Amino acid sequence: GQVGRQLAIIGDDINR
Amino acid sequence: EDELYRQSLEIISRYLREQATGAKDTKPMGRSGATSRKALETLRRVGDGVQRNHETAFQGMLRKLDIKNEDDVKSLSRVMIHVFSDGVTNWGRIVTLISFGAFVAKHLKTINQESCIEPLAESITDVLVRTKRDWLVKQRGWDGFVEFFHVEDL
Repeated sequence: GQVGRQLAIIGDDINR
Repeated sequence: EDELYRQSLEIISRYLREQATGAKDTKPMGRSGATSRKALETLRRVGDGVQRNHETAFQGMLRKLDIKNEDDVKSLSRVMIHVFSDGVTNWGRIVTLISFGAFVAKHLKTINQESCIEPLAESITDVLVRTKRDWLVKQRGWDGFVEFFHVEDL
């Protein structure tokens, strides 16, 4: 996948 | 000049350098060094966990980006821009970028690209401070980072 999107998804998880 | 840049760079560089070299930099911090120490401490706790919990994806993203020289670090600034392209900014995304930075910086050292860690830390700082300054300032900068990830007591 696109790394940015992937990173955002991880980031949104870490944000929790 | 920009203190936020300076402080962000200090924190991100230290984490990246420290993660890549395995050596904690004993040199005191610059200004907002209390904040930066705690930011770095926070970065270690949260960042290290991000790399552990998302190591497979980080490896995949690293293999995909194929970061092997200073130029490739630009490709990472692009990706970090892409992170924020949906308009959402939060500390989880920010720390994840820094965490991935540390992950990349580790890999960078295994390939005599230690020279690229400073550009790496720079590009991460630049993306954050250049494009998310308003959000950063609104979140009280690295104090907001420390507070956001502060582990509360009962």
